[PDB]
Amino acid sequence: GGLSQLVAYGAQDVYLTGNPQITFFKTVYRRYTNFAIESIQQTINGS
Amino acid sequence: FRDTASIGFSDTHQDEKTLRFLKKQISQFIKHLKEYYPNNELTKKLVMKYSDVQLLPYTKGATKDTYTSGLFDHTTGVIKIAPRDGLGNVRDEQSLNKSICHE
Repeated sequence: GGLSQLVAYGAQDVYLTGNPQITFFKTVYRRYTNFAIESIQQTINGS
Repeated sequence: FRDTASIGFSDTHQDEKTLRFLKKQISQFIKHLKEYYPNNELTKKLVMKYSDVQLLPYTKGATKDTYTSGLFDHTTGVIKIAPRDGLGNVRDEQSLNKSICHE
């Protein structure tokens, strides 16, 4: 299974996973300012 | 938030008095035949045409708030040491609340 791929690690992978910087499995989302959106109708002048 | 400080009525410099105002000027001045006073003293007549104002204040401080510029809003793969931004998914509010509710 998948373990057989993890072990297939070589010098070449130094540019992919060696000295790792990130992961993909623990997303950290950003907190953001409180806001809300309201749809409002405008008055049209003229004819 | 329209930013219109205007009164919007004819009261700023309209001078809504009657014709009796011309007699009041003779009360402000000292005369009986004013047809020769403004032809000579125009500065005093300009001094008797000035409005009295009242100013208005308000103040609110400032909002020093950093953390802006949210362009890329898709997602962001966490760094290797994820347990530096990982314990931020729930702040200390919903972490201290669950401990206070134990009593």
